[PDB]
Amino acid sequence: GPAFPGMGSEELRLASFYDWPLTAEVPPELLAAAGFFHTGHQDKVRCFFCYGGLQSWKRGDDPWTEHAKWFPGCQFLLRSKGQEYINNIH
Ligand SMILES: [Zn+2]
Repeated sequence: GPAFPGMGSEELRLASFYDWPLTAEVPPELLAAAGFFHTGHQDKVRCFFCYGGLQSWKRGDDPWTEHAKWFPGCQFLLRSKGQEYINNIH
């Protein structure tokens, strides 16, 4: 199951970005959709399912792409985006 089942709701994940410092650069909507919630006040996020943590976001980074790049074994990623998507990023 998920590492953090309490953050399984996309809407709850989205709410966590109320204090996101990079709104124009990396949209909260895309982050939440990609399984990520905001951890702290800076630019750190974690996936609710695999608990993979990402920081140092650059402008235009794509949350799904980053999810697949760094945590290709995540089952939420697989279920959401499929194996072909993951393979093509790798
Ligand atoms: Zn994940």
